[PDB]
Amino acid sequence: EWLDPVKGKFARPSVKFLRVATMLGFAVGFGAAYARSSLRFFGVTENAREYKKDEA
Amino acid sequence: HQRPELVSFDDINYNDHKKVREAQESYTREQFIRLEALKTVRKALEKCYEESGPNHFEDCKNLAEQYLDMLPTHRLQGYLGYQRNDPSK
Amino acid sequence: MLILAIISLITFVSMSKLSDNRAIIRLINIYLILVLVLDSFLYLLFLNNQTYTVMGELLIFNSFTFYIDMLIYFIMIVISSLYGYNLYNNNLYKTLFEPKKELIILFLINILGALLIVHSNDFITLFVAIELQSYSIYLITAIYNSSYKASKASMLYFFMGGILSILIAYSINTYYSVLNSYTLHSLDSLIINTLDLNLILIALSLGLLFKIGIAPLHKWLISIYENTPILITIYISLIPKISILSYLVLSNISINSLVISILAILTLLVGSVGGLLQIKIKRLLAFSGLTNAGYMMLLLLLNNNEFSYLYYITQYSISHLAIFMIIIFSIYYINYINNQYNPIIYVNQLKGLIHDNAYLVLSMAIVVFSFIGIPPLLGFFGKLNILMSILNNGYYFISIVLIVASLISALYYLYLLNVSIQDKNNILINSNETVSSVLSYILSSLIILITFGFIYNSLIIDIFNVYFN
Amino acid sequence: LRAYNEEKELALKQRLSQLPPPGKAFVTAKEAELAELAEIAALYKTDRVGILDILLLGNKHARLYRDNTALLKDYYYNGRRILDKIPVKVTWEIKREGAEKEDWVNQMYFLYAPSLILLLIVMVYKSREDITFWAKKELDQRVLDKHPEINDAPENERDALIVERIIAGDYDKLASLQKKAT
Amino acid sequence: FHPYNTLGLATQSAMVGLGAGVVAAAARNSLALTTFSKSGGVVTIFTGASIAYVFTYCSAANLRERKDGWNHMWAGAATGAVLGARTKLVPAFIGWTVLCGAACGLFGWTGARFNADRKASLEQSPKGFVQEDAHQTFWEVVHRRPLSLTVEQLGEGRGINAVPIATATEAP
Amino acid sequence: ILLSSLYLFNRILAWQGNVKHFYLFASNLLLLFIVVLYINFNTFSNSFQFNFELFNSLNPFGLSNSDISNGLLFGIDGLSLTFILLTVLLIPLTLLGNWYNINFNSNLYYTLVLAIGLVILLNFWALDYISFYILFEATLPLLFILIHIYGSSDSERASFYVLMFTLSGSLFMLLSIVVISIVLNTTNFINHNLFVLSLDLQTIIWLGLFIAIMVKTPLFPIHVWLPVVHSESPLAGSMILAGLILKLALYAILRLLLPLLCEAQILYTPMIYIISLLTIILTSLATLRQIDLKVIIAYSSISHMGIAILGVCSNTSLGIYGSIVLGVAHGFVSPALFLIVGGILYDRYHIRIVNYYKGLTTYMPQLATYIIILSFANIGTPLTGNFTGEFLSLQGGFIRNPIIGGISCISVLLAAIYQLKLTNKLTGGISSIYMHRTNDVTIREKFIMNILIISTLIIGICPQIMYNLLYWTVNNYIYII
Amino acid sequence: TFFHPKSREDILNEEAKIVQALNNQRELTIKMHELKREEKDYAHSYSPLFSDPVPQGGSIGKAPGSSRE
Ligand SMILES: CCCCCCCCCCC(CCCCCCCCCC)(CO[C@H]1O[C@@H](CO)[C@H](O[C@@H]2O[C@@H](CO)[C@H](O)[C@@H](O)[C@@H]2O)[C@@H](O)[C@@H]1O)CO[C@H]1O[C@@H](CO)[C@H](O[C@@H]2O[C@@H](CO)[C@H](O)[C@@H](O)[C@@H]2O)[C@@H](O)[C@H]1O
Ligand SMILES: CCCCC/C=C/C/C=C\CCCCCCCC(=O)O[C@H](COC(=O)CCCCCCCCCCCCCCC)COP(=O)([O-])OCC[N+](C)(C)C
Ligand SMILES: CCCCCCCCCCCCCCCCCC(=O)OC[C@H](COP(=O)(O)OCCN)OC(=O)CCCCCCCCCCCCCCCCC
Repeated sequence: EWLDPVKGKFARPSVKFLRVATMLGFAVGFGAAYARSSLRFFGVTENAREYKKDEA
Repeated sequence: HQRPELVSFDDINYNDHKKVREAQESYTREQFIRLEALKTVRKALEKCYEESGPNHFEDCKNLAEQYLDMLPTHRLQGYLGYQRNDPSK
Repeated sequence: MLILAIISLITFVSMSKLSDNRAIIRLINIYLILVLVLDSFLYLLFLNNQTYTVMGELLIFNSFTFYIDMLIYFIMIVISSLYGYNLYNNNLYKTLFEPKKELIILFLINILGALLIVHSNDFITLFVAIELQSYSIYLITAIYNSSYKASKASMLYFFMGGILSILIAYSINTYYSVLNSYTLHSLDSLIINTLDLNLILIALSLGLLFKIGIAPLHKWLISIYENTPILITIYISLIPKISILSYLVLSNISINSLVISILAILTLLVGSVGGLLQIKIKRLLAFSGLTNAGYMMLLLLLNNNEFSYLYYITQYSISHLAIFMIIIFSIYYINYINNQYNPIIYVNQLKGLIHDNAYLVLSMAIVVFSFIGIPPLLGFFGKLNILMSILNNGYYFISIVLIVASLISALYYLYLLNVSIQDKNNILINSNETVSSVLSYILSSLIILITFGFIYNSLIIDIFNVYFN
Repeated sequence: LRAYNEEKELALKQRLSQLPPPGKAFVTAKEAELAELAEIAALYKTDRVGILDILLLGNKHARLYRDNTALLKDYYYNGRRILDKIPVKVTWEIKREGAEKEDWVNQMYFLYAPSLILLLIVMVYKSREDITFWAKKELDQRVLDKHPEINDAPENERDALIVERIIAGDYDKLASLQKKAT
Repeated sequence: FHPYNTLGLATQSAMVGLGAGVVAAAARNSLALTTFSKSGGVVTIFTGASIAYVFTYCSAANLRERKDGWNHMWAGAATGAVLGARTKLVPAFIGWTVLCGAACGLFGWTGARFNADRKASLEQSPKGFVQEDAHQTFWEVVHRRPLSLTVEQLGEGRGINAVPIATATEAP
Repeated sequence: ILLSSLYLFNRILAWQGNVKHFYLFASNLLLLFIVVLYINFNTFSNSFQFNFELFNSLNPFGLSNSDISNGLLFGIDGLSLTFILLTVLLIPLTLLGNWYNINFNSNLYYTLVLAIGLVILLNFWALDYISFYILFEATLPLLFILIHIYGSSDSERASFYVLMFTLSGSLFMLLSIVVISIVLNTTNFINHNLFVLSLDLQTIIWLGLFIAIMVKTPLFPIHVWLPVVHSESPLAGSMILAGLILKLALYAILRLLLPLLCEAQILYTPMIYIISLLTIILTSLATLRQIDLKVIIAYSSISHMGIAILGVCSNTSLGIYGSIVLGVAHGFVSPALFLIVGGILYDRYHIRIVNYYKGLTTYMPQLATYIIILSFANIGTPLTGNFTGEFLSLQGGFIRNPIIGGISCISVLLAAIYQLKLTNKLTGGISSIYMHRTNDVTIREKFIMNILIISTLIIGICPQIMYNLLYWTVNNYIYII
Repeated sequence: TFFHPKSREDILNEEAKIVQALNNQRELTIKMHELKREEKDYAHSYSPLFSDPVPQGGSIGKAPGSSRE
C-alpha cells in the first residue's frame, strides 16, 4: 500500500485484511516449518539432534 | 639470441598443448631458416652476375642452377599439412 | 498452499464488497511471493535427479516438475500484479482495467489445473486436470460478459476445447482397451517394440497439442486471443501452453514421430508466414506464440530435452510477459482508446512512441531482439540450445526450416520497433502523472533479466548437471 | 579549480530573459541592444566553473547552469553566423584572424596525434625483432657451431667463409624434425 | 540399386492424387454437383502434382542408377512446372520450376525425410576420438589422418604430394 | 574505479549535457591503452597472450582462474592485434566526423556509435566460436536503430536490409557453429586445428560458414544490400561499416574457417575463386552506371573485398599477407571517401545525385586535391597500402590458379575506370549552376582526412612495418603437405 | 628499454594451463552426456520407499493360486 496506494492517497489497510493477512501468513509459515522438519527426517538436511532424539 | 629447443609432431602427445605449440613453432622456424639459405644463395648469385657480366653464364652456372633448384622447395609450407596427416600410414 | 488459498479466497470473495477486489488481489500476490520464497528449499529433495511417485502413483515429482511449478508461480505473481495495481489513478484507467469479483479464484483454480497437468502420472489424473483447466479457462474467457467479442470468444473456445477433450478421452480409452492400464509408466522398450501404439499415442499428443493451437487448427485460438480483454489474453495465451507442453516433454510419447515432424514444420511455416500481413497488435503476438510453440514442439521428437526445453520456456515466458506489459504501458500515450476491453488494437497506434517515452522503446527493442534471437539476449541461447538438441538427433531439414522461419518472423517482430521509432507530430510536453512504481519495477526486472541473463549461463548449466543428472 | 557562484547565475538568467530568442535575436540585419547581446554572448567563452564544483555541488545548480550555457551558446554562435562578427572585445568586432579554438582540437591534437606517433615509433622499433634477423643470426651460429675454425679467420674473411659453408651444406634441421618420414 | 517400377508407382500415385483432390474438393464445397463446378481445379492440381513428382522421381532414379537428393530436385522441378503452368506466364512458369526444384533438392539432400533417420544420427552413432588405428566414420575425429587418405580424397597437386617435400628433396 | 568513473560520467552529463566530449576522451584512452598493450606484446611466439575469461561459473562477474573453463574466452595474437589497432584508430575519427551535424538526440546517437565500435573491438578479442558469434551479431540491433533514427530519406528500408541480410547469413553460420559444438564439444580457437573431422563433415560445415562469409563480405550474388545500407546510413554508420565490419568477414575466414576445415577448404577453393572473380568483374562493371555518390563509393568496397578474398584463400603466405594489408589499407581509404561524399558534400548540399555536382575545383581547391589523392589511393597507386595489398593478393591468386588470377588482374583497369570517371566529373568543368558556393573543407574534416592519408601512405611506402605482428600468421594457415 | 614483454616460456605455460582447463571441460561435458544416457534404479527413478515393482491387486476375493513369479 505504501508503494502504490490503492486509491491515490495512502491509507493503512483495514483490520479485516490485516486479520486475513495474519491467518494466511501463519498457514504459510507452518507449511514451511513442517517441510523443514520433514526434510530433516528424510536425511536431506542436517539431522543429528533429531536422529538422537528418535533413537532415544 | 634465443635458440628454443626443437620439437617434432611425431613424438608428441597432442594433448599437451605446450609441446604442440613448440612443434608448430619449430617447424615454422626451420622453414624460415631454409628461406635464409635460399636468400643467401640468391645474393651470392647477384654478386656473381654483377661482377662477371658477359661471361656470367660460365662463371655463375652453378649458382644459377642451384637457386632455380631451391626455389620450389625452400618456401613456406606451413605446419597444418604435416600435423594433420601422418605420412607413415 | 494453492488449495488453501483457493478455499480461503472463496470465503473472502463471498464476504467482501466489489470495492475490495484490488486489495484482495494484492493480498494473494504477496501470499504467492511468500510461498515462493519460503518453500523454495524443497528443491533439495530432487538432488541426483531423485524421482518421487506420490498419492498412490497418481502424481510424479522430480526436479523438472518442481521447476515448472516455480515458473508457474512466478507467472501468476506477475499477472496478478497487473490486476492488483492501477497503472494510473485517472478515471479512464479505472474504466480500462478493473478486476472482476471472481477473477482471482478462477486464476488460482486454473493454476491448480495446470500444476496437476504437469505432475500427472496416471491418465485419470491427466484427464481430470485437463478438464479442470479447460473449464476454468472457459470461464476466464467469459467473465467479462459486457464484451460481445469476449462472449463470442468464450463460446467458440468452449466448443473447440470440448471436441479436443473428447479426442483426448477417446485416446485414453483406446490405450486402456489395448493395455488394460492407465499409466504410461507401464510402457517399456520391449512393449513399444512388441505392439504398435503409435496411432494411439499420436492421437493423444495431437489432442493435447491442438488445444494450444498448433497448425492447421490455429485460427480459432488466434481469434480468441484477439477478441479477449488484453489482461485476459496475457494469461490465457501462456499458462495452457506451458502446462500442456511440459506434460508432453516429460512423457516422451512421440519420439521421432513422422506426423509430429510434419505438423511442427507446418506450424513453423504458418506462424511465420501468416503473421506478416497482420495489422492488429494481439494477432501479431498470437502468431508469435504460434511460431514459438512450433519451436517447442520440435523438442518432443527427442530424448534428453529437459535443459533446452526449460531454458526456452523460461525465456519465452519472460519475453511474453514483458512484451504484453510494454503494450500495456504504451496505452497512456495513445490519443484514441478503441474500447474498454482492448484500449490499443493496431500496431500503427504506437507510431512515434520513442518521442513520448524513449526508455519504453528501449525496453521494446530489447524484447523484440530477444524474440528474433540476437545474442547475448536470452532468446539467442534458447534457440541455440534447441538447435543443439535437434542437430544432435539428426533433424537436418527441420533445422533448415527453423532457420528460415526465424528469418521470416523477424519481419513482423521488427514491424513493432519500426513503427515505434518513427516520429509523431504531437509530442508529450509534460505530465504530472506517475506510472505506478510496482508495475514499472516489474517490467524493468523482466527487461534486465532478458538483457543480462547470459552471465549466469555456466552457473545454470552447473546446477542443472546436478539436479537433472 | 573552483569558480562557480550561484549569485551570478541567478542574475544571468534574467539578464538573458530580456532578450529575444537567439534564433530571432539578430534578424534585424539598435546598436545598444546588439551591444548587450555582444557582452552576454562573450560570457560564453568566459569559463565560469571548474572541477571542484561540478564534483561537489547539487543538481539544481547543474540544470540552471546548463540552461544558461545553452542560451549563451546560441547567442554567441547565432550572432557570429548572421553578423560575421566575433562576440569578444565589448561590441562585435571583425577581428577573425586568430583567437579561434574549437573544442575538439585540444583532445584530438594533444592525445590522438601523440598516440599515432607513438604507434608508429613502436612499430618501427618492434620491426627489429623480426624473424629474418633472428634466422640470419641462427644460421650464422649454426655455421660457427659446426665449424668453429672460421672463428680464427679475420673479420672480413669470416662472412665470406660463412657464406661458402651455407652454400655448400644444408645446415637446417627440418628433415631432423621429420623423423617419421624415414 | 535395383530399379523402381516407374509405371506401377506412377499409377498408384495417380490414384492417391485423385482421391486427395476429391477430398479437397469435398472440403472446399463444405467450407464455401457444384463441388466440381466450383472446385477451382483442385482435383487436377493434386492429380498432376502426384503424377509429375512420382514419374519424374522414378524416371531420374532409374536413369542415373542412384538414389540421392538430385532425383528429388528433378521431381520438384517437374511438380513446379505443373503448378506454374496454371499462371499461363513464362516468367512465372520458370520461377515455379526452378524454385520448387531447389526446395525439393534441399529436401532430398537432407535425407528426403521430415522426421529423422535415428540410426544414422549423431546421438546414435560412434563419436569422439577414435581408438588405435580404426577407420574414420562420419562423426568421429582424430589427431592425425593417414596421408594416403588425403591423397586419394583431395587429389594430387596444388601442394598435395605423397611425400613431404623436405624429406623427398633430402640429398642422400 | 568503475564506481568512481561512473560518478564522473554522471556529473559530466548533468553539467555539460552532451556526452560526446566524454566519449571522445574515452576512445582516445582506449587507443592509448591498446598501444601500451602492443608495447608489452611478445612477437617471438605464436601463442595468445592477454588471455582472460568471463562468465565462468565460479566467478560469473569476474575473471576466472578455475581448473574448469565454461565461460567465454578472450585473448589476442598478432592477427587480432593488427585489426584491433585499426579499430581503435578508426573509432575516435568516427566520433569526430559527426561532431556538428547531429543536433537532436545527439547523446543517443553518440552512444550507439561508441557502442558499435566497442562491440567490434571486443569481437576481435574473442577466442571461441560462441563468443565470436555473440559479438558478431550484437551489432545488428545497434545498426538497425542507428540507421532507422539518424538515416537519410530511405533509411527505413536501409535498416531492414542491414538487419535481415546479416541475420540471414549469421543463422547458417549458427548451424555450422552448432554442428562443431556438438561434434567436438569444444569451441575454442586455441587448439581447434588439432581436431581432424571426417572429410564429409568438413564439407558440410564449410557450407554454413561460407554462406555467412558471402553475406558479410559481401560476395556476388548476394551483395545488393550493401549499396543501400551505405547510401542511407549516417556518416558514422557508413564509416564503421566500410572500415571495420567488412574486415570482420576476412578475420572470420582466417580465424574460424581455415584452421578447422583445411581439407574441405582445399576441395572448395576453385568455387571460392569463381565467386571472387564474379564479384570483382561484375560489381566493378555495375559501378559504371550508378548516379549516386555514396552508392558508387559503396560499390568500390565490394570489388576490393573480392581481391582480398582471392588473396586470403590462395594457400600462400604472400596471398594472406596481401589480404591483410589490403584490408587495413581499405579501412584507411574507404572511410575517407565516405567522409568526403557523405559528410562534406552531403552536409553542404544535402543531395547525392551525381548530375548536380561539377567543377568543384574553382571554389574548393583543397577539397579537389583531397578527392584526387583519395581516388588515386583507392584505385591502387603504389606507395599506398592499397597497391601493396592488391599486388600481393594477386600474386597469391595467380600462384593458386594462374588463369583465374591472370584474369583478375583486370581489376586494376576496372577500378581506375569507375573511380576516375567519378572524379573527372566532380573536380573539373565549370562550377555547377545548380549549387552555390560554400566553404572549403574545414579544419576538422582536413584533420580526419590527413590522418587517413598519412596512415595509408605510411603502410604503402614500407608495408614491412606490419610484419613483426604477422610473420607467424602467414604460415599458421597454409596447407602444404 | 621500454619494451617489457612477458617471457616466451611464461606465455607457453599460461596458454597450456588454459588449454588444460578447456580439455577438462570437454571431458566433463562428454562424461555428463554419457551418464545422462545410463539407466537409473527403480528406487531412484520411480519410488524410493515402496521400491517393489510387483503389484498386489485387490484383497477382497483373494484366491489361493492367483499369485504368480
Ligand atoms: C549448410 C547447408 C545445409 C544443407 C546440407 C545438409 C544436408 C546433410 C547431408 C549429409 C548427411 C547428414 C550429415 C549431417 C551433418 C550435420 C548437418 C548439417 C546442418 C543440418 C542443416 C545426410 O545424408 C543423406 O543424403 C541424401 C542424399 O542426398 C540421402 O537421401 C536419401 O537416399 C536414399 C536413402 O538411402 C533414399 O533413396 C531417399 O531416402 C533419399 O534419396 C540420405 O539417405 C542421406 O541420409 C549424411 O549422413 C549420413 O552419411 C553417411 C555417409 O556420409 C554416414 O554413415 C557412414 O557409413 C559409411 C558410408 O555410408 C561410412 O564408411 C562411415 O564412415 C559412415 O559412418 C551416416 O553416419 C550419416 O551421417
Ligand atoms: C530465496 C528464494 C528465491 C527463489 C525464487 C525463484 C523463482 C523462480 C522465478 C522465475 C524463474 C526465473 C529465473 C529462474 C532461474 C533459474 C535457477 C536455476 O538454477 O535453474 C535450475 C535448472 O536449470 C535449468 O533447467 C535452466 C533454467 C532456465 C533459466 C533461463 C533464464 C536464465 C537467466 C536467469 C538469471 C538469474 C537472475 C539472477 C540475477 C542476479 C533449477 O535449480 P533448482 O531446481 O535446484 O532450484 C534453485 C534453488 N532455489 C530454489 C533456491 C532458487
Ligand atoms: C553486448 C555484446 C555482448 C557482450 C559480451 C561480452 C561483454 C563483456 C563486457 C566488457 C568487459 C571486457 C573488458 C574488461 C575485461 C578485461 C579486464 C582485465 O583485467 O583484463 C584481463 C587481462 C589479464 O589480467 P590479469 O590476469 O588480472 O593480470 C594483470 C597483470 N597486471 O588483462 C589484460 O590483458 C588486458 C585486457 C584488455 C581487454 C581490452 C578490451 C577492449 C574493450 C574494453 C571495453 C569493451 C566494452 C564493450 C562494451 C560493448 C559490449 C560488447
